[PDB]
Amino acid sequence: CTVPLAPEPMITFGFRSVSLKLHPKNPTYLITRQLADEPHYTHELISEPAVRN
Amino acid sequence: STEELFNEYKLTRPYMARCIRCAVGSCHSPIAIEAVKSDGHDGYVRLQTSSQYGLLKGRTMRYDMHGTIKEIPLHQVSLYTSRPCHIVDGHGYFLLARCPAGDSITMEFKKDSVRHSCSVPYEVKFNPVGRELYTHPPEHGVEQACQVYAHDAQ
Amino acid sequence: GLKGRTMRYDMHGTIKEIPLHQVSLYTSRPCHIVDGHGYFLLARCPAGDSITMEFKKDSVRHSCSVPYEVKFNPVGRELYTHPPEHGVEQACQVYAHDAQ
Amino acid sequence: GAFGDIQSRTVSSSDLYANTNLVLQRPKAGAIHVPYTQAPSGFEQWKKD
Amino acid sequence: TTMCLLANVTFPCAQPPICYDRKPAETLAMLSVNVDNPGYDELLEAAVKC
Repeated sequence: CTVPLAPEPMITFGFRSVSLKLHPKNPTYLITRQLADEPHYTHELISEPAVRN
Repeated sequence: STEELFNEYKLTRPYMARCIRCAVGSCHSPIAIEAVKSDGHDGYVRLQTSSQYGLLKGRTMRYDMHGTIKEIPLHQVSLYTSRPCHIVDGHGYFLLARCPAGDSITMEFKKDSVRHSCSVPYEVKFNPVGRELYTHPPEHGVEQACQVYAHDAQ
Repeated sequence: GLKGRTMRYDMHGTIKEIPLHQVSLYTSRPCHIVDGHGYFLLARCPAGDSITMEFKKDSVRHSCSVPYEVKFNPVGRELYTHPPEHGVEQACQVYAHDAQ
Repeated sequence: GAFGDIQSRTVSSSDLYANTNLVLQRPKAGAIHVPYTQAPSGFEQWKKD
Repeated sequence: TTMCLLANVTFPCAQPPICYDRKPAETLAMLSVNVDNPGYDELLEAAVKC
């Protein structure tokens, strides 16, 4: 099945920080996790333009 | 090779069952609906009706009408959940449509001046693939694995 | 109803008629006309924001949309959109199909 | 995705500034079309805000 | 190998003695008894056609 493809996020870098400007066309899951012993994952449904630091 | 698959519904007949929402009220319908299975992704449902499809003859519905089994072509049969659907194929008691989501399913055909219908309160649902929740499938994008109803009657 | 199932409309002063099964209306999804008597039609409809009654006499399509809310009212303490195949019977109040 | 992703100096300037995050994608096997992905219009999102 | 039944007859399931186009009710009553069967698909496909 053909699935859509969200716009490219606009990644801004800082000292030990990543910002993300996210303009979705239709609602889209952003799933983050750290690569350590505590992953601290974040399953979020973003439907609007939103900045995630 | 399709006829050895098909020949088992020669053993059977259509029948008249009870539909609670006919064209006027509650009646006994030639096209009563047993189940609507929509567990695949891109909007393909699988009706099971009180009629038969394909009897060989190409795109036709076969239905019982007070004893005397009749038939009509399959482009004369329309159905809709909320928007109008699109019939793909039929084989025996089963039909493969392509419906959008909605909280009921209505099948109807039209005779010379008599309109027949059946509406049942069965939730028809749409299922995206992957982590973007589209309502209509797109025009382009990355290819992904899915699980849809097969078109053939194998 | 003026003949069994027909509708009788004015057309620029002169009066015409068609059979009632060529009149269609819909709120959000299509409706089903039950009967009619005089100026009053009886239908069966899902909920919507408006009603568009339409027919087509020649290759000229007549319509009228008015922004009147149609609402579907369930009976009982359990809220449905299409009535079930089975259950129990409670006292309800619907428009009477006759004309008395 | 914000206000002023399209910037024309006057109404009939014939020189516009476009920063719309347009990215081209690969077409489907057996299809002649141009697929693309871009951030949606910021004038519409500004009208929504 | 699996032998089906119509009477006290262990006939080969791929070659039944009757077909539906010549016997309307006898083939249905033939398939009535061999329902619980690993070899029902073969008897099915050989039972409608000849």
